[PDB]
Amino acid sequence: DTINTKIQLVMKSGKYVLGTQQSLKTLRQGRSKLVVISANCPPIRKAEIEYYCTLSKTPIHHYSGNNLDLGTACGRHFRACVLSITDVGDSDITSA
Amino acid sequence: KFLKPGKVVIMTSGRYAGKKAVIVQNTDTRNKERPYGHSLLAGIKKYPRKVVRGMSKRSITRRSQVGVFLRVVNHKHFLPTRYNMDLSRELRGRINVSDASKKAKSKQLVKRLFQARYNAGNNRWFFQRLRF
Amino acid sequence: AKRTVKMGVMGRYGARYGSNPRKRAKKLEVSQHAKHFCSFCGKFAFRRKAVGIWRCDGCSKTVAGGAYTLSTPNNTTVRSTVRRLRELKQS
Amino acid sequence: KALRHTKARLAPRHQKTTSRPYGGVLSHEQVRDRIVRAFLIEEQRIVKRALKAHAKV
Amino acid sequence: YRRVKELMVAPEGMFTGQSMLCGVKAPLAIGNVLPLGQITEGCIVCNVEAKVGDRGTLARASGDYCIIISHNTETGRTRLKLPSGQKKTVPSSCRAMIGIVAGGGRIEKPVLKAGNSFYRFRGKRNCWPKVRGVARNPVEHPHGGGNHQHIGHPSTVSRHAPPGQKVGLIAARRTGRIRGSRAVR
RNA sequence: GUUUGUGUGUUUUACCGGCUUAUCUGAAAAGGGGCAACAGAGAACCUGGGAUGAUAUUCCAAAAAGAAAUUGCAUGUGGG
RNA sequence: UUUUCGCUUCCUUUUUUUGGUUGCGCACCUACAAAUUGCCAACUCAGAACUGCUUACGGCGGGGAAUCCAACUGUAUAAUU
RNA sequence: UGGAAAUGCGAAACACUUGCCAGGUGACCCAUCCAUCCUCCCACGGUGAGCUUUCUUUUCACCAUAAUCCACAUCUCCGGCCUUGCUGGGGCUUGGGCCUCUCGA
RNA sequence: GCGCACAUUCGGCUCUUCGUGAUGUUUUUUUACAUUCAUUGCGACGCGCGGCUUCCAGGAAUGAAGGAGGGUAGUUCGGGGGAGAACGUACUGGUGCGUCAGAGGUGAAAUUCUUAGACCGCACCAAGACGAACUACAGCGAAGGCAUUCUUCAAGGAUA
Repeated sequence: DTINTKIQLVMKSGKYVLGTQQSLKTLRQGRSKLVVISANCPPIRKAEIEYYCTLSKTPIHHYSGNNLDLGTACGRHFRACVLSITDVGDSDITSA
Repeated sequence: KFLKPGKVVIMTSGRYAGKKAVIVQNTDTRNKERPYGHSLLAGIKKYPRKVVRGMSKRSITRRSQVGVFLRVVNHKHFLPTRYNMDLSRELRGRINVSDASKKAKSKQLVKRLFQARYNAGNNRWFFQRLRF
Repeated sequence: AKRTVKMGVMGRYGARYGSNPRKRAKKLEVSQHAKHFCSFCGKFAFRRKAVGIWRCDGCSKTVAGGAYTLSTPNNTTVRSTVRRLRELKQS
Repeated sequence: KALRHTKARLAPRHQKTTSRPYGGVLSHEQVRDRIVRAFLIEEQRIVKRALKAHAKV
Repeated sequence: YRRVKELMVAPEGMFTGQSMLCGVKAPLAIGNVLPLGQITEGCIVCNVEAKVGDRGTLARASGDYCIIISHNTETGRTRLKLPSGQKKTVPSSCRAMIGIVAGGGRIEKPVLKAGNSFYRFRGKRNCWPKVRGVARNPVEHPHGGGNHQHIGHPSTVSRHAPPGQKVGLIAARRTGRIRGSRAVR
């Protein structure tokens, strides 16, 4: 759960971006504190993102699961790969 | 964030198919003046032609090139590299105005410059094809 | 506008060609045509062409995985089997 | 340009000229892709070598 | 570019053209090609050879795969189990591509109509509809005539039987309802 | 005289670029032979004609038939 | 109107940052009726009257109730079936 | 050889080679309606012919080929000098850019 | 009980200023010597005060929790279930020998097997099965039903 719950919390308080493009931007801008990935990756993106996330020294989390789950969890309802948590605060365990 | 001059990046589109560029100057943001964040880049269009052997009479100095160009370029359009060819000697004081002629002028120098780093220097890497 | 009480597609054959068959058949109509999950792209859109020839609409990926429905249990199982065994084989 | 087979003999190259390599036959996105894909992987390949290179010494 | 191709015979669903690097210096992806012997017992392979240098004679039909049931490491023979109640012992030598037919038989499906049967058989020489022996003109056939619908003599023949004298139910050790089981009890 | 600019010499040579004698290197299989389509695949003309007795997207030439299209190959000049 | 709409002036903080302030713009019919009306337009079906008298051109599936038989569609003895 | 880009050009010259080009380059069923082109009829006008006696708006006819450009004006700037630039259809495709749709739409 | 003489009462722990700039004093001392100490600066917390200044606010505003209900949270318990794997071991069938005048079954035998060779013994295999006594007015499970292991998975209860 943690990752989910922490994050669940993260959406709720936090700022995050879902949306790949966005993610990237976010990452770029640094405004992603953390990037989290689903297992549902078109791998390249994993890597791509990885370079960035790493570039940004951003957490990669492989949140180990799935498109839907990912959506569901973020309080959304469409097939989801990836998120970058820009800022949450209070989900500090996400910042852990 | 982590994009700064000298840093190498590879260009995608627009006459720069997978081509290598250095950040010269970042434009961290869109304005109306560029509705998109866009960095300013110095970059090379033209890789050189081969060193080997004894290669020709005079000799093949013909082949010995590097055609730069400078371009402002969507943030959305390069793959940045960890590498870096610092814009130190280069630019930190000697900026490139743009403009126009100034874009041209600097580029000329830059050609040479690039050739300096090139002329035997490090990161040979930088100045070449990736075999796609 | 009306959609029959119990046979779906079978309306085409009317009474012809018997109930038990209609049974047999009904089963496969449901399996084969259905839209079914994509792997990576994860939605269901893997549709049969030919004879169980399945490209994903929407990630444009084609999976060979046969017959009327794509990847049998056995295959999957197998897939685990290999998972395991190969895994063990390394492990 | 898009035509058909008898036409091309005719068909001008400068009308048959917007471009990037391997993609005089292409429009952006696929090409972007194929660049990208090499590039990264070939970093990780190098990285992989490099990983192993410290372990040795 | 410049590579080596990578498409042929169809087993399960990778999506095509793929970089399988082979022989035992294959890793063991499904479809990957490793020698069967050096594929571990109980593994499920598909298209194993037999001749060796045949690229899959056995299980060259839709659905299966076959299971290695034995290694004889002394000889380097292996006993593999043909899908059929039948073992074949081949050298453990043999190439094989990991896995199963992506395919898995349409055999299950209920076929339904003639038309279907028509499209069905077609890739080869024509062979169906099928009439029966009992009317097929006596002059060419064994089972014509009789002043009505029947069998003459036993359909159970010595295998050796002349052509024209050999059709049907060759030397059936038993026939009709399988009131029992074949092979081991 | 300089330096520079311009023009010229069958100058000379070095160097390119070309081109041919010329010399060496230098390709592998359902394809080591060749046919097989009067509808597939399928490479350049349109309309008009006080136009034939009976033919024509073929006959009408320069001007009022015209206007086309393509090939081949020249030629000079042009781009050079 | 404790936020990343933007800028100007001004004030405040060091600030020619912010923040407040001002002018204007940015998001927000909160401009909003009805859409009145203008125009042109269609033959379908329908409706109703009026009316009167005609198996009338044409073209137009018999039906029912059972028994035997073959599931069906398909197939065919050129030139009896 | 142009424009972040989608994407550019009198010529940005560059031919063999590619276990080269899932390169509609040949290349492909039917299938669906639908959409509309094409053509086509109707009919309005309007012409011209022809018709037409107790009655009428009757009849017919009324056209444009391949082959090629796409530069007119808006706007530039309505023409001093018109010089940025040459901006400028419809209506199907896709893409590209900005913004980033999430109370879900 | 309350206040009380001193923190030099048991006692707090920086409420024996704190932190840091640092300097100084220290100099076989708890080195250097921040706070204390001496020098002094800024910040300063504690604690106090001071200035307030500005803004802003509930107590109980919203009974009372069933030996009512519902959850929740904590070890855990059980042959609960469900996916796994591993096996023990037998029944066989089989093999592989060994041998051998009999086997075998039975109320009575009879049908069975027989010297290719029955049984038989042992080795071993194959196969499919089954979890044996353990293990019991004993557990778990809505009920049906539920007993190697581990591996799991998700579940349940009770108790707190």
